[PDB]
Amino acid sequence: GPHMATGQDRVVALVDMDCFFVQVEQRQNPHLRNKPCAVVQYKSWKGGGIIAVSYEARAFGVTRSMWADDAKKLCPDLLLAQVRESRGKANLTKYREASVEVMEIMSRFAVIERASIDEAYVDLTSAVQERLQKLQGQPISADLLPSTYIEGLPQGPTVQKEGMRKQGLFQWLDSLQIDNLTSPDLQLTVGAVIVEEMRAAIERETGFQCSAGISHNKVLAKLACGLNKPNRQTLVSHGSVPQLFSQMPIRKIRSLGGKLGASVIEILGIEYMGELTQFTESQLQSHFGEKNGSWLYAMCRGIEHDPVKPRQLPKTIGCSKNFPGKTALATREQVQWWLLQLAQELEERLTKDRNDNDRVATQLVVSIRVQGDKRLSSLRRCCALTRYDAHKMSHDAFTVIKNCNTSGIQTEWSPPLTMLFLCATKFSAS
DNA sequence: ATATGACGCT
DNA sequence: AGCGTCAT
Ligand SMILES: Nc1nc2c(ncn2[C@H]2C[C@H](O)[C@@H](COP(=O)(O)NP(=O)(O)OP(=O)(O)O)O2)c(=O)[nH]1
Ligand SMILES: [Mg+2]
Ligand SMILES: [Mg+2]
Repeated sequence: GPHMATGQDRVVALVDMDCFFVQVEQRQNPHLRNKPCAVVQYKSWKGGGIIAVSYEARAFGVTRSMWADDAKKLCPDLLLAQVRESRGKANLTKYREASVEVMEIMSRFAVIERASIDEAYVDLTSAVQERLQKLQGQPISADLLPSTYIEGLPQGPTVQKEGMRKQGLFQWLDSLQIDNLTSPDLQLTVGAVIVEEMRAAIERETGFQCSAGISHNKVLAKLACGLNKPNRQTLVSHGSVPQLFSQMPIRKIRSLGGKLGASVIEILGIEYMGELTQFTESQLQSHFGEKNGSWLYAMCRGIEHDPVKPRQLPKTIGCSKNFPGKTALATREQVQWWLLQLAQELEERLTKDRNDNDRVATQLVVSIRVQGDKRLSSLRRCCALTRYDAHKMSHDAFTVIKNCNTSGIQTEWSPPLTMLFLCATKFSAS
């Protein structure tokens, strides 16, 4: 009752760019705008693999991971942009730089946690508090929320999408209690107003559109964001959670899309997030461990406490290439040469990072995958990163992995390598 | 033949 | 330290 925490203490948003790599390419090449478009890596094998898809192209059934040749069967007029290739590998610099454009704008509004190349969490609790004082108990006009959906509304006693959106927003705003500066629903609403402003700034200053979720924690904000993509934002209130979760597959919640979510489903014999409320915290901990059990118990009630970490920069800087099928590296010369290529890209990115961000990496992690191994990494080894020198880094990387070669012959490498991955880590201020 | 980032477990 | 998980 009076002592039961409701997880309504924060206002958290998740902003995620719409078909991000596609928009980067469309901004650069106007011919690609408002068309079925995708971004692909490489070209020779089946036209290249698709990693981003415009919403026009999604309507034809084009998806991530599809070969471009196959996508063209679904969508004959599909337009394609190719990721830059440098030193024989994909070079994502253009998208990293576009990412920085967007992150720097978001950082004007609040503390952000960079969560991927195209999304950040925003802790809006403080910004909301101050905007509420500036408000002076003034009601919030629907005009301040022109792209916002209120999840779960409208309800009770129109046939077009925008009509529905407005009806729900009207019901929400009509019920809002603006006299109470501590109403979590009011706080979320003000959060949504700020996120409209943030999203307008991003679009004005970069040309890129994005979607957002506004809720009380990161998991609900992320879930909310996806509900009305593209170019819209969604408010998920604490009160919306029971109905929302009552038919929400467990795998849709962040961190439950993998083996843990599958075991929840299998062990408990349930399908939906809301069904978790029926178990005690101890029961959940008995099946999934102390940490996961506590997290699940709280999360199925809409409660989560993971903070928005003050971190706009990546923690590691890495370079990797897969060598699939018959391209697997099978000679020592092959292995040293590709380590050199990776290390040259890494050197350029590290030197740039040191100039921009006043820090230096101090450890180099070398990861490989061997043919026949379905794991991401077959083996990781580390060494000291003392110099931003590509020849030294590649030589050192070879030194720490050369043991893995089970070949009796000098020139040969076995088992053949299906991935090389260099990652610079353990940054120190510089 | 579906680049590379954060983080947990031991 | 090195491996496993989840993710975009
Ligand atoms: N090299 C590479 N890039 C990838 C991969 N997966 C995603 N990207 C790149 C490509 C993505 O454009 C970008 C952002 O990932 P999302 O936010 O999950 N998808 P998007 O923004 O495209 O569409 P929307 O959010 O509207 O659903 O990350 C991959 O597996 N490999
Ligand atoms: Mg996106
Ligand atoms: Mg994303």
